[PDB]
Amino acid sequence: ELGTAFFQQQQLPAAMADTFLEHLCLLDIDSEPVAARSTSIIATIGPASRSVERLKEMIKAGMNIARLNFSHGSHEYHAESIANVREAVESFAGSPLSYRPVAIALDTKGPPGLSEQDVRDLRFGVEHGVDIVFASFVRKASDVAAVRAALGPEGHGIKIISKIENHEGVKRFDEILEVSDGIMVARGDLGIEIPAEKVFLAQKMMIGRCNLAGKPVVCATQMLESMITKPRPTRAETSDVANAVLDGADCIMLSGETAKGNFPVEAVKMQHAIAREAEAAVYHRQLFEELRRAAPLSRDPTEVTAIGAVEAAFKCCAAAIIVLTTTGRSAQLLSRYRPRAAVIAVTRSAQAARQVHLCRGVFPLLYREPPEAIWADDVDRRVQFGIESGKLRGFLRVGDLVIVVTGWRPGSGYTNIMRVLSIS
Amino acid sequence: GTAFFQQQQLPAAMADTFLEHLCLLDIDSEPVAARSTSIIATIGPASRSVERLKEMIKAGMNIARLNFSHGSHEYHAESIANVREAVESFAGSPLSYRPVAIALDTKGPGSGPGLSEQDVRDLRFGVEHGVDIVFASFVRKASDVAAVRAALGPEGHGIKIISKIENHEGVKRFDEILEVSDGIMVARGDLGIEIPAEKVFLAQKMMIGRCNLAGKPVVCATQMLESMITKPRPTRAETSDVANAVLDGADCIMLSGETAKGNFPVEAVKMQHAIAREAEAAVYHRQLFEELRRAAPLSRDPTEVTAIGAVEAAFKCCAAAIIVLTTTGRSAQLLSRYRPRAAVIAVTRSAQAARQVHLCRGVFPLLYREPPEAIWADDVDRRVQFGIESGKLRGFLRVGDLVIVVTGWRPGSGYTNIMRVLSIS
Amino acid sequence: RADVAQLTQELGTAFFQQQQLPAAMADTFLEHLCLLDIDSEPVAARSTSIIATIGPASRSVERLKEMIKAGMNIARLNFSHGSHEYHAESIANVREAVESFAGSPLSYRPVAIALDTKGPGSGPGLSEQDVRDLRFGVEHGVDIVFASFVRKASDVAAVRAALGPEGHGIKIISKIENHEGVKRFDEILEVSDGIMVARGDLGIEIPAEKVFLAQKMMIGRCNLAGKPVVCATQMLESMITKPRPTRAETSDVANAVLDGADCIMLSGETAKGNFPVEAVKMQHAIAREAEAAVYHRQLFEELRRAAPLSRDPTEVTAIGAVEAAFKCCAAAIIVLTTTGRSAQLLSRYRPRAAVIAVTRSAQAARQVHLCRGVFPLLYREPPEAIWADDVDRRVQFGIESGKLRGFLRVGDLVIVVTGWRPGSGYTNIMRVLSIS
Amino acid sequence: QQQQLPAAMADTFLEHLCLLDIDSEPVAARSTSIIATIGPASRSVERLKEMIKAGMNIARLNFSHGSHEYHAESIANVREAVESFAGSPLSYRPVAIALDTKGPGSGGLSEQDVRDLRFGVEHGVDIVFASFVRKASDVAAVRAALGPEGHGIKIISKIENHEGVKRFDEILEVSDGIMVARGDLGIEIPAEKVFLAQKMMIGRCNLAGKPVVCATQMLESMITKPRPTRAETSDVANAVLDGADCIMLSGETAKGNFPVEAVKMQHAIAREAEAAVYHRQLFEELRRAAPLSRDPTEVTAIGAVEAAFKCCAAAIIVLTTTGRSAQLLSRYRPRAAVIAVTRSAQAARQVHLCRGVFPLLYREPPEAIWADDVDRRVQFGIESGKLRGFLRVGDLVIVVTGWRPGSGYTNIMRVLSIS
Ligand SMILES: O=C(O)CCNS(=O)(=O)c1cc2c(c(O)c1O)C(=O)c1ccccc1C2=O
Ligand SMILES: O=C(O)CCNS(=O)(=O)c1cc2c(c(O)c1O)C(=O)c1ccccc1C2=O
Ligand SMILES: O=C(O)CCNS(=O)(=O)c1cc2c(c(O)c1O)C(=O)c1ccccc1C2=O
Ligand SMILES: O=P(O)(O)OC[C@H]1O[C@](O)(COP(=O)(O)O)[C@@H](O)[C@@H]1O
Ligand SMILES: O=P(O)(O)OC[C@H]1O[C@](O)(COP(=O)(O)O)[C@@H](O)[C@@H]1O
Ligand SMILES: O=P(O)(O)OC[C@H]1O[C@](O)(COP(=O)(O)O)[C@@H](O)[C@@H]1O
Ligand SMILES: O=P(O)(O)OC[C@H]1O[C@](O)(COP(=O)(O)O)[C@@H](O)[C@@H]1O
Ligand SMILES: O=C([O-])C(=O)[O-]
Ligand SMILES: O=C([O-])C(=O)[O-]
Ligand SMILES: O=C([O-])C(=O)[O-]
Ligand SMILES: O=C([O-])C(=O)[O-]
Ligand SMILES: [K+]
Ligand SMILES: [K+]
Ligand SMILES: [K+]
Ligand SMILES: [K+]
Ligand SMILES: [Mg+2]
Ligand SMILES: [Mg+2]
Ligand SMILES: [Mg+2]
Ligand SMILES: [Mg+2]
Repeated sequence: ELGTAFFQQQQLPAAMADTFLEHLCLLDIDSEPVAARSTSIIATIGPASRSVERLKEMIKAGMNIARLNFSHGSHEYHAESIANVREAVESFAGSPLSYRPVAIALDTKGPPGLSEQDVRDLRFGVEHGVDIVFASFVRKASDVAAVRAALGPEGHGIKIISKIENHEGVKRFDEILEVSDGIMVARGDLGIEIPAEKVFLAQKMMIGRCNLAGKPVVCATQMLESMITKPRPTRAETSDVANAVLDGADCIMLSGETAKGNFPVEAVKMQHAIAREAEAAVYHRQLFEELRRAAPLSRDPTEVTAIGAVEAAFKCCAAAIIVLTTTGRSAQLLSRYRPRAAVIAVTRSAQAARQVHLCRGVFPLLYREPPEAIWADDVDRRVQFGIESGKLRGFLRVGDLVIVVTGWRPGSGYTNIMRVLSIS
Repeated sequence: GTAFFQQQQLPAAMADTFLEHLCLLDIDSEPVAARSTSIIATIGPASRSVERLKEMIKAGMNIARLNFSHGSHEYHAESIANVREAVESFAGSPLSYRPVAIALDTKGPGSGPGLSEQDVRDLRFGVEHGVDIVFASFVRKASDVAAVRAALGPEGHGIKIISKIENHEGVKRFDEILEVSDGIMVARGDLGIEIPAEKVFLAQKMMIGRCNLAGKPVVCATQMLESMITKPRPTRAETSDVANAVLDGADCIMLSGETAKGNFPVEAVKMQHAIAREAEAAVYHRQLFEELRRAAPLSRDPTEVTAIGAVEAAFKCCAAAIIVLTTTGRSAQLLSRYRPRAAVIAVTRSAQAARQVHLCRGVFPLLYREPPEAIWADDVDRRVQFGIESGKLRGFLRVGDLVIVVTGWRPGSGYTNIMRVLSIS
Repeated sequence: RADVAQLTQELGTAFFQQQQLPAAMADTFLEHLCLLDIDSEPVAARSTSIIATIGPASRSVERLKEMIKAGMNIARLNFSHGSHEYHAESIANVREAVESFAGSPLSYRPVAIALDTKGPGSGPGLSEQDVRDLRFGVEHGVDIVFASFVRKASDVAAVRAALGPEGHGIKIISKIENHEGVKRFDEILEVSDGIMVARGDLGIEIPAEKVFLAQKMMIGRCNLAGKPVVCATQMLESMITKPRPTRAETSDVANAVLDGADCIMLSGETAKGNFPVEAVKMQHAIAREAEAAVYHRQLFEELRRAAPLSRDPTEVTAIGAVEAAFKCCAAAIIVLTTTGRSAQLLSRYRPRAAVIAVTRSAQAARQVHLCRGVFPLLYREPPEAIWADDVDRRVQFGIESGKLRGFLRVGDLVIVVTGWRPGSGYTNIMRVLSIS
Repeated sequence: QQQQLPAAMADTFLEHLCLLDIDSEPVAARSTSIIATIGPASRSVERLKEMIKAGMNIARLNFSHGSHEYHAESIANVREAVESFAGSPLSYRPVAIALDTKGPGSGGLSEQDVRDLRFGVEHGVDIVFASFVRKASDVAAVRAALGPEGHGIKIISKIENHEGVKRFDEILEVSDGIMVARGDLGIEIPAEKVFLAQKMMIGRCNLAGKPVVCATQMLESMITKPRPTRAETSDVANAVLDGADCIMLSGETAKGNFPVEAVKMQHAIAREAEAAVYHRQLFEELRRAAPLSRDPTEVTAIGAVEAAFKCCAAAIIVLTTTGRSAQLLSRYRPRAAVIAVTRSAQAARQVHLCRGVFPLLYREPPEAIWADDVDRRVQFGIESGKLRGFLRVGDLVIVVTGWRPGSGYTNIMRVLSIS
């Protein structure tokens, strides 16, 4: 069977509670997290975190997305930081147990509309193959359309994460989210534009609306601020990280902590440690019930398969949901239901593998084998690749149950199958 | 379309509370889904003619009950032959053929402590004549079920045992009886004489709730449409009783004197069909599905895991049906236990499984008669297509509908593990 | 366990095994059903009123005394049959049987008198026979009118006009008997005092298999509105000739109570049947079992969630009193009322505690039988010089009568609902009292 | 539209979060008490007057620092600042005095703690924040050191290590309340686990109906900066959303450059966070988990809170001798302010430990007839309520009183229309 020890770990006694109050009362500091950390860490790359050797330590510590702030530096400076990130990432390609995709995100300087510097920085992003744009001071839907147009003929696959930094962006949130790939709660400017005591309301509202929409949301700025000069964070800082994860954030971010601080690697390690504890403390029973109740009926087979797979994973405490995805969409639709099971996304697209770090609980595996002539064999090889990588990484063991999500024919947009396998 | 959301009590289905769900029930909201609660009709002088049996099958009879408290082995053998003749008269059109189970209802222990010698002989008769189900009278403890199982011998291992709870001891030892039984019958006739009449509804509701929690079939029986033995229309209490048995969660409803000896056997079957269909649409699935999931324990069985995923998927897209391939009926039973609003169309080659799955609410059995294709994946597809073609002919499905298809990874029973979202073309 | 552990130690495990209390503590409706126990005996007084139709089999004073002791709370006179002279004699016999118990005020049981109209027939509105029967009702001091075939709001206005200026106090319960009445339900309920789900005609006017939907919908809407709802016709039909009912009949009575009906009715079962007293006894027995089986945890939660916010102090006091009664497993809620309204507002929240309504109005004492769980006590003493002392005497009358009738025991907690000044409409106080 | 009422009406917690509005202004009085540590930066009578106006409800004296003479002078300055507002009885704000012990250090009750606890009794302190409580016998030792004269002093056990967290239930059982002392807890257990201990202890205290304080580094950067970090405002808001009855300032008020601004910031955040509480789920869960009871004060409290929610009552006015009737109302977390009218100056100060309890110290002449005396204490609550902005003409209030004088007899709830 599973054993009594299994049910004492990852806050499983608190998970079985009948009320949110009882769930809190059952949280246990001795109940150790077992699942892989699912909230991605975005680290801003700057003077303190630029070297290839330092970047290798940040990747090992848990950095999933490298942020380049175009409010500072230059094209030449950021291109060198990007090259160093890619060199550090590819230094682990020799071993399957250490290689991890790392997304590259460009954060714009900001604005009467799209600034000349933003047009040129967005063009630099397309030319350097960036995965994501964190668009500063998005105030309305037309600001997103301008960023989308500036991404030109080659950059339509780049994700646009609109940064909400002022009163107008909060008030026009629904129209901005509708046309964006996701949102960043940019608390630095938000805390100066609106009263500081109201930022938590904007953060919780935007995270809840993004969770309802199934779109990624980033919590940002001053999460571990004191760690710019101190080796350990304050009590308010660790609670801020934990509460951003409990709020429903897909990603958490470090700015000055990694760009200029004295402890960049330790700041990444601290966010990794807290996120893992907070993810186990999520009250999935109410969260899943409310996400299902609020999500409308759907005739899209990817959406229908995703909810069935997440329900199946909860039923058997599945060690993972393995999904085949080319664009990342099938993995994103699983992630929106917040399964406790890790979502292992097997893809041939290097860009999709980097971009899916935006979605909580998605573990990308880039697959490079040549295509099989028999499509069903190519699918089976990718599914077994997900299982063998899962075994190698500690996600899975023989005897475990996994949920497998595929489609009936090749090409993006046909996901319609959920299977229960049993690991051999 | 807007019309879709006005039918089958869908406005009441979207309510946030059970009280508001009741307030939104609409007598003009017509039922669309096929009737999912099976009807058991007791065979007798009123329902023994082969031609009358054909009318009862068309009216909705799913299970024919043989009451061994009346008549000899020669009488029951003739009843079996007549039922089979009426059932097989429709086998020439495989897309519309309806299997009908045959249940043997034992005489019982009488004044004895356990299995009577007449019951031993009747049970052996049942095995020799290939009955599908045994309704075991006056089950008081787990050893009564073991005795019935032993009397069926090695040749009757596939026969379902439905324990009839008819007295105080059976109600008190319910948990141990349900554990070893395939299902239960709330036998209200004797129960209403053995315990105070005003307490029977508590025993009925409790046993139906516990069977629903266990995922095992439960039958509500006796005097449901009693006045229809002599009158063409039932009383207001009788229609209410049928509707409330379905709302309680009964998998099956039964007719005794109404079909065995009365003057309106076909009309009694038609009345139970009409009421059950209305009551099934009035079920508050939002609370029911939530509570069945919450109470059901975690499972490592792939059939169980696939079943809950398929039911969740069916609710998400308002699937017209869940088509499942099954050898023993188990994969269909595990879908049924989650009470989907979507019809569970079970395709099987086992004639016995097709008859027995009528015990599970919402399971529509289709008996597949074609010999196996050389390529197993093609044989599976042909059976799924047979489910689709039968569903289109019977009115379950139309082009454009979404259906959930439940299959397994290898031949043989026990390997269901796949759920697939399919658009009907 | 922790939510009931201290009270289980104080009241004992036997207390928590009775009146379906294990099923009452369940966290889901499914678990509540699984925990229903035929060995869990009902303890509370029967709260769903029984309406018995008075006719040839139940007319004599001696027979009526047996029916009052068996549990009849409302006597129905069907003006579709008999005559003015016949029904006046039945009414006099009912009053004689009722007043035979008036010698002991601390046990006297009021019985309401209801007139059921013949109806409009093939006409579009109020018939001439109904005008005469309604005038008879006012002249004979009837408490309630069961108005046949109500199809729209103007039908109830016509009944109200026919009762004249002297019948303003008479309750109008509109009978819903056809498709139009069901479709125009909301406008009818708005102007009526309550509703009767008259299933006999309803089962002929709409498909028989749809009556349960109309019954459950109308009971739910009346529960939401806080207005009385009666379930009627063929509930124990076979008992017209047999001494025991069918399994569908007991189920029907139990399910009408579980649906939320305030009253249940007997027609031919008491008017002409061989076993009128046994039919009343059977409805009494089933209703007590079914009331205990109600899942109060979900019901109370849903009644609060659906009921809008209120600035009426009687309404605010009523929900606070019902919440307080549930918190301590109160034996009873004693309320002082002039019109019955404060008791009706307590009843709408469906407390498990009996609502003992102390009133000086003989008519209000009879009419409150329409509201589930209201036990009327007619106070006959002249007013004390100091109003606060008069209030206290009335509360003590409720306590002493409660102890004498078996509702209250020493050590019990009772909730007492009173107002801040004399006259109807000023209830605003809730008190927790320990019985000594 | 105000006080996050659109988010309050939501059918799910997720929809409640989606409906939170930065333009929906808080209207209710700030419910979560602020504990400020008094030290070099906040000692003067003039500075203490500004801290009282900014919202300080409890003055903490940390006996790990200073001396008996130093802390006695701080206490005298607190009392002088508090009494400077006594000339207007309808607006006077009581302020509690809390002694935080040095602790056991090496190893039961230290000899320094015995002397400091004696000092506390002699100086009439209201509360003891007992450091490093790891078992029930630590609480008994503190209680014994307070002697027969300190029977009325509240003991709030500070949970600062692994043992205190593991033996939480036995500690809470014998304590008046708890302090989640995150400074030591954050080095005694892994820093990334403190939030689990905080949320668990707050939840268990809420279930028990006993006060819980969130403490340490809440607005840390404000020791040198005029504005806090984004993590610090979030931390204050989340402690209130977690269910904390009190929030605390240590170095921020004891030695920092912006003590008054730190108090103002905690006041501003707490008020916003209290309106963002999802009362629909919270009341339902507290009401479901609170055990059945035959105690009339407990029965009246749930009836009164239910009644207040039904009519959107502006306040629940309660008469209390010890603070207990107000504490039992507070445990159900009403949105309505609990205005507690008491003659006990000590109970008025101590009741700041319970969220949403606004103490009014009654100093009007006694009425000859007890029923009239009760009525004038109720009218005093109404007049103070109107002057402070809690109540207006036309509002509905719930009034909670007892049937006889003396503590322990609360059994009446009344619905009253203002003016
Ligand atoms: O708004 C602010 O002032 C805070 C910005 N927070 S940050 O995005 O993490 C940030 C980014 C950067 C730096 C920071 O110290 C810093 O803190 C640099 O010194 C720097 C120097 C030269 C080239 C590039 C960088 C650079 O990219
Ligand atoms: O027709 C219907 O659907 C209603 C019948 N159900 S009843 O209202 O209870 C009912 C009422 C009555 C009778 C009934 O047999 C009867 O059954 C009488 O014989 C009778 C005889 C003489 C005077 C008066 C009555 C009299 O009032
Ligand atoms: O970090 C800790 O270990 C706790 C310190 N946080 S505190 O309790 O608020 C605190 C308290 C005090 C001081 C602080 O600077 C301080 O910060 C003093 O300078 C001081 C000087 C002279 C007499 C008394 C005090 C005095 O009481
Ligand atoms: O998430 P996406 O981008 O829609 O991709 C999902 C697709 O992946 C598959 O599972 C496998 O497709 P490929 O063989 O083309 O990679 C498809 O059946 C399904 O449509
Ligand atoms: O419900 P059961 O009895 O377990 O049968 C389900 C079985 O039916 C199938 O779908 C088809 O099997 P067969 O081809 O042997 O009929 C299997 O893959 C699966 O194991
Ligand atoms: O339920 P009703 O009709 O409003 O009557 C309640 C009234 O009864 C009382 O309790 C007593 O009033 P009386 O003294 O006039 O009988 C009033 O204080 C209260 O307003
Ligand atoms: O909250 P506590 O300490 O029990 O005090 C409540 C007490 O206060 C009162 O309302 C007023 O009593 P006093 O007149 O003695 O102040 C009592 O009736 C009640 O018992
Ligand atoms: O731009 C940002 O990241 C901010 O303002 O927090
Ligand atoms: O045997 C039966 O069916 C009964 O007693 O109801
Ligand atoms: O009128 C009635 O009572 C009926 O039709 O049921
Ligand atoms: O003593 C304290 O307050 C601490 O350690 O946080
Ligand atoms: K920027
Ligand atoms: K039999
Ligand atoms: K009539
Ligand atoms: K200290
Ligand atoms: Mg910014
Ligand atoms: Mg029998
Ligand atoms: Mg009629
Ligand atoms: Mg400490």
